[PDB]
Amino acid sequence: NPESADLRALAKHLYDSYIKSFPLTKAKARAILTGKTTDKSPFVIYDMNSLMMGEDKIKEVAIRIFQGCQFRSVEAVQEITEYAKSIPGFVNLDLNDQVTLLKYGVHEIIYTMLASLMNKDGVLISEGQGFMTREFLKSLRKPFGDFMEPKFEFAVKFNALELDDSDLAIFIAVIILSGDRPGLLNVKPIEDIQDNLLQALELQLKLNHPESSQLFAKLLQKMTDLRQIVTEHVQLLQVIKKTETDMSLHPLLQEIYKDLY
Amino acid sequence: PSLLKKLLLA
Ligand SMILES: C/C(=C1/c2ccc(Cc3c(C4CC4)nc4c(Cl)cccn34)cc2COc2cc(F)ccc21)c1noc(=O)[nH]1
Repeated sequence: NPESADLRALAKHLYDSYIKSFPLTKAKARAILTGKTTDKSPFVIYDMNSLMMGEDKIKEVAIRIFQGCQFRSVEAVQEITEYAKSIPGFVNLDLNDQVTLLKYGVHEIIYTMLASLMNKDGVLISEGQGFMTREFLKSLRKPFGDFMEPKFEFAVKFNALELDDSDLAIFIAVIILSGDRPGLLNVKPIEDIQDNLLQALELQLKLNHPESSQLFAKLLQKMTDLRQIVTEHVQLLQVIKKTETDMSLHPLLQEIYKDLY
Repeated sequence: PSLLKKLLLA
């Protein structure tokens, strides 16, 4: 169709902006995860002894570990915000609608990019200098022990789709421009940008994955999977905040979490 | 006082 060339231009623009916004790309995470790097190997946290061992690079241990994730999530919100501002039309949206889209979208993007840092054995932590084993995460007291298992299963399935950074840039842009987020004031312009991003994604996958049958449909289904993951994420902070009252929360996270209560 | 707004406007 007449828009196909412009859809490749938009695809390239989002890929360039993604490289600009996200230091730790899938390509870098896979290189680290397969020792195809001249970086130093990452430290491996697999037990209580090895976590203390690696203390220098991060109450009750399970809480300290999950509280520790706040620094990475604050950096990720900043990166995602920079990326969102590069999406054509985004900065012209109602500023309150831009806040809403970031508030309801960031965790879905964090779990998406986390899949890039995961294999069936464990997850890259501390900007890629640490590897924390699935097994070690499985061993934390309930409910923490059960929490990451379904995240690892999502990742293995997501990673089996063999998406690259070019694919992911457009996928993430589609998720940001979700017109069904609670409290959006003007949904039409958001769905108009999303519709064009979906056309750009559909064409990206057809050209970049020509033998990957229904890859577009499978990717839309992953966006559904990511919303369930975020519901479970929020349900855990909710459960622990019933017993642990004095818990620290970075102001920026306080804003993202407000009203999900 | 929105921290997301401050990030959005920078
Ligand atoms: C405040 C908080 C979490 C927090 C921190 C991490 C996680 C799950 C998680 C992630 C997600 C991609 C953010 N990534 C990891 C890793 Cl790499 C290891 C262990 C757990 N992880 C979930 C949660 C939600 O539940 C909590 C429960 C607590 F008792 C204490 C803290 C938390 C948080 N940190 O970053 C967030 O986005 N939320």
